[PDB]
Amino acid sequence: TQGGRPSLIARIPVARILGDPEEE
Amino acid sequence: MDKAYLDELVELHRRLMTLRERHILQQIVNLIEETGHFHITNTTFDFDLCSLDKTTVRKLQSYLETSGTS
Repeated sequence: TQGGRPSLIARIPVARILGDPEEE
Repeated sequence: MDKAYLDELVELHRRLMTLRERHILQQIVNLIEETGHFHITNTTFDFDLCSLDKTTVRKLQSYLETSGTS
């Protein structure tokens, strides 16, 4: 009826870890 | 009862969401790649916490504790 089951997902843009999105 | 598991995952990620150490973050990423369980976007990188395995979750707990030699 009105339960709760959200999906815990974390987004981390590679541009942060890798540090190479679209160069310059 | 069974939410216990999910409870920890939430509490864990929550505590990390407060951290400011980027280095530790890099190591974690590798952990996610080790379990070969995640979803990398062609323009971004994301992964589910409730998808990781006990191994990963365990490594994460040790990361925050980082309690080795003392």
